[PDB]
Amino acid sequence: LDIQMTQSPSSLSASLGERVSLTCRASQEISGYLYWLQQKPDGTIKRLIYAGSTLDSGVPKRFSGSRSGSDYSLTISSLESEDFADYYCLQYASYPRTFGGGTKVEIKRTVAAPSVFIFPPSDEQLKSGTASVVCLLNNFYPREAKVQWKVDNALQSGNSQESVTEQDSKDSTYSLSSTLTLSKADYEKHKVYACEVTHQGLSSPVTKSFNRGECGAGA
Amino acid sequence: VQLQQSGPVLVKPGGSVKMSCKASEYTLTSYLFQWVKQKSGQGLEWIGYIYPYNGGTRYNEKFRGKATLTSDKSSNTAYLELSSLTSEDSAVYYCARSSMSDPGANWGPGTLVTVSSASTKGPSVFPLAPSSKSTSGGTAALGCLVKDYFPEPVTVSWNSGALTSGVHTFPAVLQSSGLYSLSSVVTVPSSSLGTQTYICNVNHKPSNTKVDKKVEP
Repeated sequence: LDIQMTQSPSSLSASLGERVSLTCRASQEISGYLYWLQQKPDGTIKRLIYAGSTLDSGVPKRFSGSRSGSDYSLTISSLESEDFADYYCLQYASYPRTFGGGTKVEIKRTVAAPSVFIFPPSDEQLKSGTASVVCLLNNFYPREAKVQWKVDNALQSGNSQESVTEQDSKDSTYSLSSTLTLSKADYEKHKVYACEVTHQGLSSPVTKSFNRGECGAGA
Repeated sequence: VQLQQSGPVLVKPGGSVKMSCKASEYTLTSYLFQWVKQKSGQGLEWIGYIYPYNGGTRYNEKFRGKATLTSDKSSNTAYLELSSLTSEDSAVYYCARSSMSDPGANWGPGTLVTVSSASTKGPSVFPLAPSSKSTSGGTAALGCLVKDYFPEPVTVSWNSGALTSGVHTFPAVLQSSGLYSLSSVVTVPSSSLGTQTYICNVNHKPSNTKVDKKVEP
């Protein structure tokens, strides 16, 4: 037994404002007892549709549900940045309850060059015995970005890690942090810390740096 | 519509854990509690249900009888107990209430369980101070580095939640030390720095730690 829920596509990309649709195929008759849910990046899960086409009272009219034979579909008429999330179907006609594999929605938007900022380690961390230098690439699009570290003009390798946020719920851009980790001793031994970033929205690579001697400001 | 669930927990392998789920309102009436499991980055999996009315329960065969569901009518609370824990059990667990009116009416926020031999450790919170090196136009970037904690998760808010626009809290990264680290950044008016205060509120429930760090220019 066990009703199989085949959801497609696994990943979906679309321009803001477009109408998109997700399909879920049931291996057995479920009599409209199909449920659609949304899981936002922060983990929040909410009911979108139930009974195949009934809209949750708290959800906007942009969301619609329909059925065609054993095919069930969720349609988002006008994509908004706030719609970035994973979507899953769930049948509740019988037990065990089964979910579709899920659909991840990717939002296409206009190119945006990142704003680049650099942060020296805080005195508080230094007292601890470590030094983290952070380079921030803020609000850019697309995801593709290259960040290189130079300490006193020497290319760095193997001492940094980058992290990227999911597309912003308000503007669908990405932000990225590149953290160069050094021992307090090694940080004190060098002076110029530079972050070089290359991005499609930028005409040429941008370099952001600071002189440990001048501190973070212009001392 | 907001179900309440117990907080995140670190548990050693071979042990057990019991989590709870209750409505934020008296609610009453006959309802059923459905439970769901989700490994990081993966999909949703049904665990089973507990029917307060008659104490009935049903479980997904995949859990090999390792999950036990119970409930307390008086407190309208449902419980999920997992036994003989393995790393397979590290995941987020959700509860949903159905039958009444709906059909998966309300969902809880989820409870993150981490199975590990490592001990809990609260984070150190360092400021990412705003300066000319993080200022462009009339906008300044600032933040907090939430370093060396275990296990996940940590929550970060700015000014008790009053500041949300422009906040970017990065995914935690596992360092070579076996501890997690992440930064939370936000952009604010460059002219506000002299008057407005900016404080990051960091909570690490697994170690019962909460720190508020004022970020100075």
